[PDB]
Amino acid sequence: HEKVTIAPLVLLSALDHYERTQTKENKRCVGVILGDANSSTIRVTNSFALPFEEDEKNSDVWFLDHNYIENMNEMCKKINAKEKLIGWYHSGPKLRASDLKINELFKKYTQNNPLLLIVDVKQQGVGLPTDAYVAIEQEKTFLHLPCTIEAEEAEEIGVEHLLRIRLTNQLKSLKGLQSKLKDVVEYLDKVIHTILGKLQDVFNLNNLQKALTVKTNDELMVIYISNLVRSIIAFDDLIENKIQNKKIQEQRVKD
Amino acid sequence: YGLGLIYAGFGRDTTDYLKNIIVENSGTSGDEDVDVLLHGASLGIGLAAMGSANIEVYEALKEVLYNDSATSGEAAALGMGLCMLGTGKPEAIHDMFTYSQETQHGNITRGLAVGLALINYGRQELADDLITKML
Amino acid sequence: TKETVYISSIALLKMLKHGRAGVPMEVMGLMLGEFVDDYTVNVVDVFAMPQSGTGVSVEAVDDVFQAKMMDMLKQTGRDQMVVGWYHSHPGFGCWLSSVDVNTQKSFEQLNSRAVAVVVDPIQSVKGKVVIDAFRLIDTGALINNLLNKANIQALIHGLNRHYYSLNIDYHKTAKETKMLMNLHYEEKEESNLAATKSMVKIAEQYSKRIEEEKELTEEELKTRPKKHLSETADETLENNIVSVLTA
Amino acid sequence: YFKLKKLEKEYELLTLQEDYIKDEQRHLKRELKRAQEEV
Repeated sequence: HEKVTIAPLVLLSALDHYERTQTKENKRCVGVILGDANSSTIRVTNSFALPFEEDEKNSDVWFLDHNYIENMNEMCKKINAKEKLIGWYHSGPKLRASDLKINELFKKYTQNNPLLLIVDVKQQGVGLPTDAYVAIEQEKTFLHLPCTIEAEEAEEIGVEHLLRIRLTNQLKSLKGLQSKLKDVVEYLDKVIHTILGKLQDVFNLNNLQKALTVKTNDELMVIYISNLVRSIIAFDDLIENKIQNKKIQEQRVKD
Repeated sequence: YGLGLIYAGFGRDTTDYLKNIIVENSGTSGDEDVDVLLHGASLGIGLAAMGSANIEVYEALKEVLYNDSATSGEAAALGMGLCMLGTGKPEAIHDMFTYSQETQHGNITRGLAVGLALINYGRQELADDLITKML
Repeated sequence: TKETVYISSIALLKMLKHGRAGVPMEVMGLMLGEFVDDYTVNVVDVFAMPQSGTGVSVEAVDDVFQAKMMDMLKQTGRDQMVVGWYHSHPGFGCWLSSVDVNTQKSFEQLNSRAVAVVVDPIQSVKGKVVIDAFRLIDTGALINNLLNKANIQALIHGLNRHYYSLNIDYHKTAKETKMLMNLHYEEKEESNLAATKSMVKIAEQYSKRIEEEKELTEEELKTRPKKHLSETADETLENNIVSVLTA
Repeated sequence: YFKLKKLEKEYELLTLQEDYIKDEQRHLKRELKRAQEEV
């Protein structure tokens, strides 16, 4: 499967980037992400800020340092050998048209289809707030890839060291439906395409499921009867514990 | 510091004497010897002015904060708490709480932390608000 | 006097990443931040220098590398100064040895308050991270430091430069803090995915757990240990509840 | 009525301890889980 694994170091470095560059008014801040992604599983292992300056009435005016990518990459090589160029990061909070022109810059210097990692920095999303995209041909267009945490056995203990189901799943689903609805109302305003095709399809495939849930219930009912037995087996071990206690208690009184 | 100890509870005078020291060394700060000189003057002034709102004393100690010295400021902060113990200013609470959150100096935060606990003395449910802020 | 080093989250994480990856060879780098008064050492950021197997020695600290990197740091608006160095030992604990001492000493002659930070990532799997912070005798504020007081005056007068440990605190930032907890909609997709596939396969999952249960009942008969028999039954019950819940 | 007040003092100590124990069992249990992992 196609997968991205992202270090906490990456995202906390991004957290630091946005304050440490004083980027304000929902402007773009840009850096390079590094790792190993010669394969189709992106492993993101390191990162760096890149000097970036934007104009306040043009975002297609940008200043980005080409020499820095090249020069800092050489320093990266001298330090560890795991820390190759695979992509870049931006502060989001959405995609831009101007994202392409920068993505086009990184394309020469990568050995895979350039990864744009959108790190949201406002921390007002749900779950892992970061969404990962890769530029391919459609013009050129960005496409979502699954983005998940990383682990190194020291690093995960250190993440915890610093800090020391059903309802959620369902809430997040309704949340989705609500968002799908918003988008549709907006489209309807615009009208008076891909989206529509998708909505129709979904519909076709609660209603269709209804009939089959009836079959599931008979199998679930066997499972509940199983539960009934299981409690009784456990109950047997609990009872034993009470007797052992009892013997001790009686002996204690006597002496 | 000690002069405040003896003379606590008769410090009508003792405040007026030490406050002159406080004005002097709000002014002078850069050598180690004056910082310590004022740290004791500030523990000592807070004892002398104990529990009686002398707003003149509140201002003299307050300039010590801005100089941003870990030695003098720890005393200074505690001193303001001792002085304004009882009902105190609405101002005093608010100014002091805020300045703790801004500070990058450790000794000062602790000093102002304890400083607000002191301002509260018999004020009952009316302090409940700052308690939440602090926690 | 009392010294308190705040090591930051993003520093911890760069130190630990690097040091685990270099194994069994040592990795060392420079700690970036600012010194404040005599009571606070902030480590804000950290970068790695080249690697060493020799225990870290004076010939080995790249004069070019630190200068070249800083000049680049400067243009990304990292402008705060070197406050010390951190170094790995995997295999040896969180300590000094004489080679580190000579390294350390040379740094301090440059600075005046520099800290040596040692991580052992073999003791960062003790389910805490063991980390230490050190400085040699260096005085000029440490003149109240190592019924007493004859001792330490004579201790700095008989010998300048002997190790001591320093205290550790971690100060961090709320956005860093929230990021650490949101590690654990992709989320929605995953939990649900397993739930679906569990339900497909349950016909078999049913059968194997009766067999385990059948065994458990039999064992307890012979037995007339207890903890083990209970735990086996507890796992079976837990799993059933989760399975009824799933549909 | 004066009596009642005397009985409230003894009651009040019990209510405060009783509520405190609940909070304690719950902290102890988390700490028990982590510490076992630490040993």
